[PDB]
Amino acid sequence: LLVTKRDGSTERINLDKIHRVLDWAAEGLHNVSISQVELRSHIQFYDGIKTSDIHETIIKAAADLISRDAPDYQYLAARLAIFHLRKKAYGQFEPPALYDHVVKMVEMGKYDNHLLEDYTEEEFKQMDTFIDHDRDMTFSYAAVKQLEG
Amino acid sequence: AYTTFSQTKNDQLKEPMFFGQPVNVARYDQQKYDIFEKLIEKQLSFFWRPEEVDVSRDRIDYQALPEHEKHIFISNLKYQTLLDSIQGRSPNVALLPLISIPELETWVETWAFSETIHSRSYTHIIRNIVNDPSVVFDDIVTNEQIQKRAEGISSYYDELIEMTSYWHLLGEGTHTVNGKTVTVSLRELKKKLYLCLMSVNALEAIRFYVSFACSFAFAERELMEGNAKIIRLIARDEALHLTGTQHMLNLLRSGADDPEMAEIAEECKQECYDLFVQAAQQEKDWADYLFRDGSMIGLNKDILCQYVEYITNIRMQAVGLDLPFQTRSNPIPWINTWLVSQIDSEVDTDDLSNFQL
Amino acid sequence: AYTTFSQTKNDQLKEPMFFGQPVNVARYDQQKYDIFEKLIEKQLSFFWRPEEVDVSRDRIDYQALPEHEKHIFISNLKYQTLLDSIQGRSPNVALLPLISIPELETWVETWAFSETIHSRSYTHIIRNIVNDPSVVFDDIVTNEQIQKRAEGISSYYDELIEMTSYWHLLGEGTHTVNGKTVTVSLRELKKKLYLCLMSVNALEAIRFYVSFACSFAFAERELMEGNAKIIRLIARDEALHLTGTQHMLNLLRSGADDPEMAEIAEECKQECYDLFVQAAQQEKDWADYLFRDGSMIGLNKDILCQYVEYITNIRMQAVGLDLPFQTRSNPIPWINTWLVSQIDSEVDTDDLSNFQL
Ligand SMILES: Nc1ncnc2c1ncn2[C@H]1C[C@H](O)[C@@H](COP(=O)(O)OP(=O)(O)O)O1
Ligand SMILES: [Mg+2]
Repeated sequence: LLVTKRDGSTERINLDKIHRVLDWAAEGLHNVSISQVELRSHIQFYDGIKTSDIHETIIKAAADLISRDAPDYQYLAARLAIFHLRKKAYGQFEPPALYDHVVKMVEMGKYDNHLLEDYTEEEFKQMDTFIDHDRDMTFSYAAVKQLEG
Repeated sequence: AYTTFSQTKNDQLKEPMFFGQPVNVARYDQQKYDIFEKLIEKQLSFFWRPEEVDVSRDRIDYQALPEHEKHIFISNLKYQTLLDSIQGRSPNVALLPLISIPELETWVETWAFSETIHSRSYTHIIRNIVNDPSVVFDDIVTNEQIQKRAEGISSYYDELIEMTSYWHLLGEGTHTVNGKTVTVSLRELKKKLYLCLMSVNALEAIRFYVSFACSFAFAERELMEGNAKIIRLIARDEALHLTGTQHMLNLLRSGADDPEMAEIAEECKQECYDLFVQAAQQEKDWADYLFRDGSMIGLNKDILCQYVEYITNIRMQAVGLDLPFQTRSNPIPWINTWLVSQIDSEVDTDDLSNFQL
Repeated sequence: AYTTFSQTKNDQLKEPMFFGQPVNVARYDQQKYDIFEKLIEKQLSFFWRPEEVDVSRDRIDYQALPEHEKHIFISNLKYQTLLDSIQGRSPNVALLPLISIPELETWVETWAFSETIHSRSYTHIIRNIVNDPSVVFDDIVTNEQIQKRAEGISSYYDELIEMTSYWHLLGEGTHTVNGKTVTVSLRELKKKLYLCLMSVNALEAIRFYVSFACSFAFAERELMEGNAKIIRLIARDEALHLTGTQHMLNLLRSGADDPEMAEIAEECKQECYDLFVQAAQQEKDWADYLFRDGSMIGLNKDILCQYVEYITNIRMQAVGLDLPFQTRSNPIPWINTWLVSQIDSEVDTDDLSNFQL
């Protein structure tokens, strides 16, 4: 069977790619289950299934496992959703430079053009040192969905 | 020597669980340990037959599985078939010549019988998912990954029978058999029983529950659902079984039944610990063989090995042994599903007037 | 030596019933003798529990009985309790270490298990008619007329077990055990097995049916009908049991299963005849104790003894033994109910004219 990657290409279905991601999002968390997320996903595989739809399903599954007995699913579902939202905007996990991004966004009319008028490339690169993108790993799932939504 | 009906009238309430006077009259109006009478009544109420479960839809599910998942399922089935094959005969052969109270003798015979229903249900599942059941059955005896643990498990059973036979034929003491010296120690016989019960406890409370994870992990994917119904019925019996061996081990270890037995329990505390630890490592290596060609949605080597460490700590603590693994949360919580089965309008202004704004 | 899981991969279809390789894998997709697989399925379908039977009206009926009819019933009950107490454990202890085909091993465990329900049902009946069941149970061991009969049945069981232990520990041949010479003959062990099965056949096909007459004779008078319901369920099981021992004995005797066994069967044919005749002779003596204080409507010492002679001829002929008693019609035919389940007006004058007076 074949899945459809984010970049359009296709490769043989490999569940280890899913174990890797979930093991990552559950690392450090207490009383979470990789097996639970995969099974509660009830992910229906078909030939050519998009790898993006696969990830959104395991996000919903991990998000609905938030309970009193297992509170840390709020961070498992958040880390999965941040990972999904990173790919949605950049095509990768690593965010670009603040300047390269603002230039592209101001050019698309999605940002205000005053950003380039008030801050220089030397200043933008100085604020990219202020940024700590690992603070995306301190959100709860409800926080990430309000960001995305 | 063992007698099927001892002539001496003994108060069955004062007899020990094992090695006392062989039971004569089977009465169920009183018990020394009522745990076994409750287990009989509960096992009798759980009575099921394999044919009463629809497993015909599982053939489609099985053939649709990937080839490495056919391997996972069919290997866990051969191992199950082997385990409950030993469990079919052995509790009767190894324990009946030693039991000295009626409520425990009947329980062991009810326990062993319920295992034969499990053996029959494995025949039911096999003939309903594969084309030639002979392929599955004939592989169980020759298969290396099973045979290694099969001969290890049966040894504790075989040795208890053998020592029991010498204890009946010759009696306690030092003897001579065809130029060779043979010493029959009742204390060593009590030791071989305790070690056997510990091995049986790990068989039914760890080894089988590791297998239950594989049977139910397919059911969590709505696959092999006829099997799962049968395995779920088995797990309900298998819960009663390990409880029996638990109460036996604890009654022996606490010295309630036999004061000498409490001493023997402490001399074996190291052997029993290594016995359980060996079982957990064997099931981990078994998991390494199950997923060697790939994993499935919800189950891999790591997940299953975590359950091995999880369930092992629980079982060993229940029999008073130190925990060999780190404290861990349940790595497959989904398995527990299967293992345990207009406004009052009136106003009072005077009451409101009692108020200063 | 006996092993709970034999290492050898053997064609279980070609093994003999007994003394072959101990069974390893319990499979039920094939049988050498399908009689035992059919016996298993039928015994599993007859599964009943004693508590599901209404016996509350039996307390009043029993206490209303005359003193001598209380004696008949409670004595026939104690004898039943003793017989199915032996039958609960003995087929497991005496036959399981010897069986070498799986369908027979599982049948013996199913057979023995169904006997444990009988033992539980006797406890159910006893505790529902008497005030202190301890009085009834404690008499079984001390009563002279019952304890005497226990030694006759258990001897064939005990002797087979002991010889079985020597054959497992030492093997066949001449040995020396603590200054004594001990010769272990497999032909003598096969001889001890056959004689034991003959005694069990006489127990289940003659001795118990003598008891069935007493339980049902009270029911024909609409008394103790809760007991009768249970005894009828037991008799339905007891029909399967004697069928099992019949097929074992006949397969052995014909040499079909073991050619050597056909020879041994003829050497015992006189022992087996005297074994059955003695059993019938013993039940007659038992009838004398039931009616020593008086008889009841429909049953006395003579009536029951005629049934002993009647039922003995049937069973002995079924196992290839000569008939010891005279041919007789069934003296209690009622027992078989319990053991098995506008004128047409037209006239034709022309046709009448075709007639000469
Ligand atoms: N061959 C495959 N089969 C099944 N799932 C896969 C897969 N490759 C990746 N995935 C999973 C892992 C991720 O949780 C999810 C998408 O993550 P990603 O790394 O952004 O996608 P991709 O690797 O397709 O670019 O899909
Ligand atoms: Mg990827």
